[PDB]
Parts: sequence; structure tokens; C-alpha cells
Amino acid sequence: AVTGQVDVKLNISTGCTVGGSQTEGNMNKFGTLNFGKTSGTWNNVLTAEVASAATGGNISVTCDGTDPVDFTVAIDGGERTDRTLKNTASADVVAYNVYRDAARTNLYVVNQPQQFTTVSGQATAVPIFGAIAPNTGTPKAQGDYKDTLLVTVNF
Amino acid sequence: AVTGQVDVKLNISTGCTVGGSQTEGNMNKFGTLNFGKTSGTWNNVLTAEVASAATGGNISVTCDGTDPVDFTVAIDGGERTDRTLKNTASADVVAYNVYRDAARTNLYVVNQPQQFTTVSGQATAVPIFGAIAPNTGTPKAQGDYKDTLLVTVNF
Amino acid sequence: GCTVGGSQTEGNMNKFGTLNFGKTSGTWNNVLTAEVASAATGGNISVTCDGTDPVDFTVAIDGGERTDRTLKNTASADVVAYNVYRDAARTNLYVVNQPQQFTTVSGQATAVPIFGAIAPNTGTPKAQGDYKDTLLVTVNF
Amino acid sequence: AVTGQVDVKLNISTGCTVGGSQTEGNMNKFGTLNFGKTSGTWNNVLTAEVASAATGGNISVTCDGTDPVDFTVAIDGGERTDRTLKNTASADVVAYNVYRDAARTNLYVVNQPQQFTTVSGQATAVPIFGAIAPNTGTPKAQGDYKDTLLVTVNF
Amino acid sequence: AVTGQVDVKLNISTGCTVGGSQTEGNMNKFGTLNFGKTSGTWNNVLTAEVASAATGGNISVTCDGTDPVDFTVAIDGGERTDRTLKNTASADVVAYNVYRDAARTNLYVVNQPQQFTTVSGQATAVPIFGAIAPNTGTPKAQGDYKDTLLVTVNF
Amino acid sequence: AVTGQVDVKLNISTGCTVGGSQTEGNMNKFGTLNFGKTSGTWNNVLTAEVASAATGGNISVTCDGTDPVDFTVAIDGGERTDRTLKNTASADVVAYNVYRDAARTNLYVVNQPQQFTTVSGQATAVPIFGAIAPNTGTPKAQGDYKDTLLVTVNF
Amino acid sequence: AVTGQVDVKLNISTGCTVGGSQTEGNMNKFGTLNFGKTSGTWNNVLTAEVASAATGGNISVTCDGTDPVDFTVAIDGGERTDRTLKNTASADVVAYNVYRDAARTNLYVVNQPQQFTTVSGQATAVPIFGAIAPNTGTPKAQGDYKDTLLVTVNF
Amino acid sequence: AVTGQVDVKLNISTGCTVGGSQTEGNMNKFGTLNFGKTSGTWNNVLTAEVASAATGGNISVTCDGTDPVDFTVAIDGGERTDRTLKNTASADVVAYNVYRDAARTNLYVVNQPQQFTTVSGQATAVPIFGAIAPNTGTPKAQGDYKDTLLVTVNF
Amino acid sequence: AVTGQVDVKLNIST
Repeated sequence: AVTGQVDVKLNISTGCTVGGSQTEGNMNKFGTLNFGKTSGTWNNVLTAEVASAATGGNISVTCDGTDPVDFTVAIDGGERTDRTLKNTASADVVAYNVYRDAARTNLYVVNQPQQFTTVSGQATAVPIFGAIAPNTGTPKAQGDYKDTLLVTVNF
Repeated sequence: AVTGQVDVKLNISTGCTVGGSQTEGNMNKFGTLNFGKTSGTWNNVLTAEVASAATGGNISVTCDGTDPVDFTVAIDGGERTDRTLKNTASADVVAYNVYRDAARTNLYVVNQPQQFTTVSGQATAVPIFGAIAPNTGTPKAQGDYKDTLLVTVNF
Repeated sequence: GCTVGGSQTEGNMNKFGTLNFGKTSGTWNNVLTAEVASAATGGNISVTCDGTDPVDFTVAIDGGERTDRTLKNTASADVVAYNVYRDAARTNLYVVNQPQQFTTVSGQATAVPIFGAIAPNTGTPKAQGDYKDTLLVTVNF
Repeated sequence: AVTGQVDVKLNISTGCTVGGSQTEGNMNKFGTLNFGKTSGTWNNVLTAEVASAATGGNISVTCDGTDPVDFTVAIDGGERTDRTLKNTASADVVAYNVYRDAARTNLYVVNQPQQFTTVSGQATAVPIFGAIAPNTGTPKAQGDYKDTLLVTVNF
Repeated sequence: AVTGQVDVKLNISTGCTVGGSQTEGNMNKFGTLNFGKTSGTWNNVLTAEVASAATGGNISVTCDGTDPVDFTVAIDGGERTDRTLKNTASADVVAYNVYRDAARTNLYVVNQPQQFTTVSGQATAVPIFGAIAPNTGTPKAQGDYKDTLLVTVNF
Repeated sequence: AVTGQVDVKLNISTGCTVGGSQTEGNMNKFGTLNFGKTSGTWNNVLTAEVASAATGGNISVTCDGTDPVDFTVAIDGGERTDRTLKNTASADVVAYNVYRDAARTNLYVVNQPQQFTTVSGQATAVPIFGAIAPNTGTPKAQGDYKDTLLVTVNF
Repeated sequence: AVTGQVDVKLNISTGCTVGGSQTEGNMNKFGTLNFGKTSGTWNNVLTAEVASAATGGNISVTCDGTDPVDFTVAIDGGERTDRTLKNTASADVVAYNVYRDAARTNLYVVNQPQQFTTVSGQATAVPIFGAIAPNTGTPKAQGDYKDTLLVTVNF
Repeated sequence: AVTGQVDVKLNISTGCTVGGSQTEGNMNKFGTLNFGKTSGTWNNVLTAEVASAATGGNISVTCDGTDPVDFTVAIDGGERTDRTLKNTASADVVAYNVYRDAARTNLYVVNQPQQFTTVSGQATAVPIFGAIAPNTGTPKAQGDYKDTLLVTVNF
Repeated sequence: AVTGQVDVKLNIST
């Protein structure tokens, strides 16, 4: 019998809120990274942007205050922690990655706070640009591949 | 004068130990559930994970032996027994809950042994995922809200 | 007078409960901690008073069989030092032979939290077996 | 701490692929819209066609299957979202537009899926015809003007 | 979803301009190759010169600078890519060709940069001499035959 | 890159044709204006008539129809645009002119449509009467002098 | 639009010249065939010789060189092509003919090169002997009858 | 190629006609100057008068009108232009002359208009009196000597 | 202008 304590805390004062999300039960549904349909072996880098579940556009984070707040954005490694989509039925995997800039260069490194700025009376967009490498080796099995990345807007 | 007996017992043989805790005086400090800063009325479900007081990551329970032991995890209802954080100065309360899975579905029911597995030469993590409902009604007073959940790793 | 609930009469001595720390290895790094379980119901000892005005009753726990709060192995002579506290944070200690004060109102039963706590033994591994002690809790007025 | 979910998806079954592109790092380089050299004030509409980065000719999109698939083509508004080329050093801008037909009539409207057809065993070309209005007012500063239009072949 | 990049460029420094054109909407109308009226079967080679839409004479290309610039001229294959005029109503076709010299010898080969010279303070003419072979076989249907050759003055 | 359009047209309905010509490659060879042999300094006006390349006589233009059509005849200024024959080897020039009537009065003015009539079931002749002024000044160098006048029968 | 070519030529080397002519504007006036005055009905063959416009005597053709050159002489059929003089006002005609020898035997056949010889340092005369048949039938109307024969000295 | 003009003229109004002639083909045969037979060396001047070919007498010129017209008579120098009769076979010549008066005094000078008068309703005779000098030197060869003098009645 | 011919003859023999 090892009984222990867990201090719970919350500082209600002046915070920042994330728009574009829908409450899926008790977990914020931020959006979808829909690469679309594809064949077994694709030569072109499959690339799609996150579509917020609430509006359809990009996640719009706004802060509540007058001075420009600096908030951070961190995305995790997905269900299996290595950014791989898994086929619903078979065990095939599809490696992918999420970048921050339009040219697929600034990668959202696993469990890292990619910095962001936000001014009063304005909503800043969180570009989560997906990208998949060209698979010109083995044709992955037919079906639907999925993953649930947890995006962590933290301060 | 009602004098009575209390039998004390301890079976020293082959037990299981919880890592990630720090001994706060004579009580094991397991960690912190830090939701962060927030405004009076938040529309998004505030959500944070427990951070072990010893390492900063998740509580890592390991057992001492060779066969996989099945240990249980039970969390209580907090200081007031209804999972509410209380403002340090005023009497305002903030209802919350702790879940076990990443999607806020498998709730750690009050005083219930949520089952867990553990194999030899490995440490299993105890995910205590916090979650707070969207308060879009009354703005709670400014300040710091706290609670001390007692996590009970028992066999 | 005032009466103590949650006890079972073991012969001619009131069995109040059990302080079960559970199973453990020779050397434990975490403070072993468990709460008293009343022998009658399984929960906490529920003391209720018989009357209309709120009575102030006291609770005193002794030092165990050997008077130094040590559990003894049933076979060998190894000992395991422990202590019983009153509050959930292991701070307010039930000092040996001391009347820790308590309140009780009419039409209500007050619980007597006897929170056990054992220090982290990271030195010598105590021998295998069962360690026991019989603390005598003294509800007096 | 606002943690949220982003569902990632990919339907590997029977897709369409775009030829004529080169993988620039992790972003598909489709081509170049080279208007050529020009003076400060040009009276003639400057006009050039996209040159695929892989072959030099037009982007050749082919689909993978037997039934004629209807795929769409969408081009965005450029780096600044208003189809303006910017001088590498100064802040001068050069407004332009991309059309689909040879007579500069069917405009690729910003973020719009201009429809397209494709049959089996054939590659369809994606004509991205550039066009710049006659500037007979102010002479833009000397140097190189650039823009990066993101072409979005989607299904 | 195959998203890709198209680099747009323009070098504003010292260019060459084409005179004799009129801006038809957003496409430069260079001129007309009017062979005139004819009967079903003509024995003489029908021959006419381009008439600039702006002045009525020959396209006058002038360069903007002091050193003699060498610019090129390229004409494409017409609407159907085989230099055939099509009847507005029926599907009859009339094969033709455009030459550069007055004796119908130096042909403007399809998609080829026929070289040209230009000196400062002077406008050079672009002779686009049309020529049609003698049709002494089948009488083409009555009506108007048309084609739109795209002339490409490039550097 | 200045890309432009050139509308090509042909009205196949009821036209007029020119006889007496031979197709030299893709250019209609109408005839020859042979002044003959001459000495360095000639006192008499050298004068000869055009000899059609097909028959040897005068160019016979006939129209295809029943109503009398009014067609025009235009002759240009020769290779150098000033009606001068050039010696094949040296740079000496011999000024000349082409008239329409037998008395060398009605001159075929440069780039001008000298009017003509034509009735059904008849061929009208196009008299191109050459004439050279008496050179009694400087003796032009020995050799052959040539020029290629482009006759333009247009409607 | 039937555009065609007319090759112009002149061989300046060693030619032959015709004397006795005057340049009437741009046409060589060779002479006059003056039959004189006559009545409505003449019984005698009216006969006169050509009188050169320059001297009054016979046309004197001389060649420029040392070897005897053989040059030809050709006379056409007059204004109406049937050797008829026309009254200036009325439509009456007077048929005539031009002979080469003094006895009216060797006729200058229409468009025919009647041969001639010429030696160095000498001028040969071109006898154009006119002759009119005796009209003893109908009296032609009063007035002046004219014609313009084109004499063609060619080599 | 020296092409030239010869104006032909005839004034049909009120003329004069010559009688006594016969049309030899297309040339008026006026008469014969028959000296008769003679020996190699004649001492007497051989003398004979012209005998008209039509009647046998003298040429009778009559004018057509009412006022007395003054017409002229001109005789040329014969075939060789020096008034010599030539033997048909050999090259011997016989010099002669034609006079106008009966006493061999008024000579018809070569190419000269010897004047004559003529009144209405009367025919005037043209005396062409021949005369040959006494040859008392060399005897000319046997045979027939001939000449054809062209008499020119002109106005 | 009425131009005409006059044949001239002489028979030198006896």
C-alpha cells in the first residue's frame, strides 16, 4: 500500500484560449490532417494542411488581454510515438511529419514548444502542415491509415 | 473509557515499488497536475498531465520480482471529496476529474482500483490525465486554485 | 456517555481495526502508508456520542506491544519502526499516551482517522515473514 | 495548458499522381513561371507559361486506374496572398495572375478547385498561364522580383 | 492532396518591347494574317502578310537600351498544333504555314526561336509571311476559316 | 517573354484567281520583265513588257463567278523598296519603273491598288509595262542587273 | 490575296541603240506615218514612208561594237490590234499595213521579228513603208484618222 | 529591247488623185520610160517619154474639188539612188535623168517637189521626159537595162 | 501622198 499525493493547480487570472476546436466528449478536437486518397506506391510527397474541426480552416489561437503574449505550441509523436499512421485492420504503417512553415522546413519536433506570438484583438493561426515522404519501394496494403496527434498549446 | 485494539501488519516478502515520488516529510509526494494559467471564463477544456515530483515526467511504477505482477491504482476525491479545486483565499471551487487514457474516457473513479500490469526489468508509467470542463457561465474569482489528490497504489 | 462504533468484541476486548500496510520487499524506498480499517464495517472507526449537546471526546493511542511502535516478526526478532498520525498529510502525530482532542455533534458519527506511516528503509533488508503489532486505541472522556 | 487532438488520415486504395515535379527537400517543386527580363515601365502585357522543374515542359498529371477520374486544380495567392511578386531587396511589388486557358480568360481564382479530366493510359497537362498587366505609370526598382505560388492538386 | 510550389520570377532591369500590338483583355493582340476571299479549289498559292492590330502595318519590335540586343521570335502551331485553319461551323481544315522571308523559304518552324537583331533608336519589323498550298483536289466547304497563332517574342 | 496572338483567316466562298503564274516552291512566280542587253550608256528609254512564267504572254487574271468582279492590282518597290535593279556582283544600281498603260503614263505607284475589271467567262490581262530612263551620264559596270518585284493581286 | 513575283532583268554589257527617236515623256517617239490628205473615196493606193521624229528622215539604228550584229525589228497591230486608223470623233476605221521593202511586198507581219543586219561604224535605216488599199466603196467620214503603231526593236 | 511609237495619220477631207496608174499588187504602177533598142555605143542622146501603165499616154493627175489646187511632183533617184539603169545579168550601168519640160532643161531634181497646178473639171498631165547622154566611149554589154523610179505625187 | 513606180528600160543589143 503506497499512498501518495498529487498537487492539483490552476491559476485563474489572465489566460490564452485556442479557437477552431470542438469538444469531443472531454477532449478538445482540434482538427484533421487529411492527406486524401493515394495508391500503394506514390512518387510525389503527399501533403495536406490541418483543417480545424470547428470552422474548417486553420486553428485560430487568440489570447485574452492587452499586451502581446508569447505562447508556445507543441505536438507529440502520435499514438505510437514515432509519427506513423496505422492501417485500421492490418499492421502496416505510414511514416509522416508535421511542419510549421509552408515549405516543409521548420519541423514541429516531438514534444517541443515551437514559439508563437499573439497580439490583442487578433487571432493568430497555427499552421500544422503535414508531409509524407515518397514511398517508391513497397506498396502498403489497401484501407484507411489513421493517427491522432495530440497538439499541446501551452504557456 | 472505551479502550480497543488495532492490529498492525506488514508482510515483508516480495513487493512492488512506486518511482517518481519524493518524500515530503512522511508523505510520498507523487506529482503535480498543473493546468496552467487561465481566464475567468474558458471555452476550451483545460487539460494537463501529472508531472512526477522526482523526475518531472510520468510516475514510473516498477515491481520487484520476475513474474509479471498485477498492481492496482486508486485515486481519491481530493480534499473536499468531490474533485474541486479551491481558491486559496475565497470559497470559489473549480470542478475537475482525472482520467487514465489520453482521450479523457477511462475515468479514475473515486476510491476505485483501476487495474495495471507490470513486467520484470521494466517500469510502467501511471498516466493521470487531468481534465476540466469548459466554464462558460460564471467567471471564478482571480487567484490560485488548489487540491491535493491522494493517489493510492495498492496491491 | 459516548460510544465507539466500528469495533467488534474480540472475546472481552474491543477489536477496533487493522492497520494493513500490505506486502513489501526487504528494502523499500517509498514511505509505506495505509489507513486503519475498522473490524466491524471495513471503513474508518465511527465514534458517535449519545446526547444532544456537542461533546468533546479525546482519542489516545499507546506505543504498541513493546511500547516503541515497532512491528515484530512472528518468528525472528527483527523489528519495523512505524507511527500513527491523525491527519492525511502524516503531520499531526498521535503522540504516545496522549489525548488527541476530537469533536462530536448530535445525530452524527465522527470518524477517527488513524493514518499509519512507515519510514523508508534503504539500509538493511529485514527478514522475510509477517510483522505484527497490536496498538491499543483508548477513546476516553 | 490547452491540449487537443488532430486526427491524421490517408486512404491508400487508388489515387492520382502529378508528374513534372521534383522533390525540393520535403516540398514538391512543380515549376517556374518565368516572365523574363523587363524594363521599369512595360507597355505590353508580360506573359509566360509555367515550366515544370522535372522536364521543362508543362506539368503532366496522370491518374492511376482505368476509369476517367475527375481531379481538381487549385492555386493559392502567393507568399503575400494577393499575387504580387516582391523585389528581393526593396519593398516594391508587381501584381500578376495565373490563368488556365491560352487567351488569359479563365482565371485560376484564389483557393478555388478549377476542375480537370484525366483518362487511363494518358497524362493530362496543367496549363498555368501567367499574365502581368501593362505598367505604364511608375517604374519599379531594378532587381529580381519573386513569388512562390503553391499549386494544390486535390481530389 | 498533392500540394506543390511554382516559383514566379521577373527581372526588372533593361528589357525589350514589342510594338504594333493591342491589349485584347489580358492577352496581346499582335495582328491578323488575312488571306482574303477564295473559291473551293484555288490553283494559286494563297499568300498574305501579317497586319498589326495597332497600326495596320508590320509588327515593329523595338528594344529599350543602347547596345544592339539579339532577341528571338517563336510562333507556335495554332489552335490544333498543326497549323490548320478550321471552319467556324463544319470540321473542314485548311493547312497553312508562316515564313519569315519574302520568298516563302525561311519557315518559322513550330516552337523555334527564329533569331533577330535590333539596334538602339530604331524599331525592327517582324515579317510573318503567310502561305497556303494550292488545293486542287477537294473543294473545302463554304464559310470562314480561322486560327489563332500565338507569336512568342522571347529573350 | 512577350507572347501575343495573330488571328489567321480565310473566307472560302467565291474568289478570283490569277493565271500565267508558276509555283516557284511556295511563292507564285508571276513573270519576267526582261529589258534585254544594253551598253554602259543608253540614250533610248529601255522598255520591255512582263512575260508570264507559265505561258510567255501577259498575266491573265480570271475571276470565278457570274457577276463582273472589280479586283485590284498592286506592285511593291522591289528588293530595296526604290525600284532599282542591282548588279549581281558590284553595288551599282539601275533605277526603273513599271507602268500600266502602253504609253508609260499610268504608273503603278508603290504599294497602291491600281483598279481592274473582270467579267465572267473571260480572262483579263495585267499589263505590267517596264520602262527605264535614258542614262547618258555614267556608264554602269558590266554584268547582270536584277530585281524581284512582288505583284500583289488583292481583293 | 494572291501575291506573286516578277523577276526584273537587264544585261549591261554591249548593246544596240536606235537613232531617230525622241523621248515622248517615258516612251520613245520613233516617228510618223503621214499618208497626207485624201477624199472620201480614193482609187489610188495611198502610200507614205515613216518620218523619224528626231531628224525627219528614216529611223537610223546603229549598234555599239565591232562585229556586225544581227538585230530584229517587230511592229505590232496598232491601238486596236488590226492595223486600222480610227477617226478622232466618229467610229469609222481605215485599214492599213506597214511593209519593209519599197515595192509593198515584204510585210511587217504582226508581232514578228523581221531580221536586220548592222555593221560597225555605220547606221542602218529601218524602212517602215506604209500602204493603204484603194477604197472605192463607201466614203469614210470627214476628219482626222489616227493610230499609234508600237515598233519593237529587239535583240 | 527598245520599244517605240509611230504615229499613223490620214486626213480624209478633200484630196487630189493621180490617174493613169494601175495597182501592181499594193504599189501604184505609174508607167514606163521606154528608151527602146540601142547599140553598144550611141552618138545621139537617147530620149523617150513616160507611158502610163493604165492608158498608154501621159500620167493624168486630177484633183477633187472646185478651187485650183497646187500639188507637187517628186521623183527619186532609182533603185541605186544615182539614176542608173542596171543590166539584168551583168553589173554594167547606164546613167540617165528625167526632165519635166520638152527641151530636157527643167530637171526633176532628186527628192525635190517640182511644183504643179490643177483646176477643177480638168486633168493635168505629168510630163516625165527621159534623157540619156551620148555614150561614145565604152560599149555597154548586151542585154536589158532596167530601173524603177518611184514618182511621189505629194501635197 | 500618192507614191508610184515608173519602170525605166533600155535594150542595148543592135
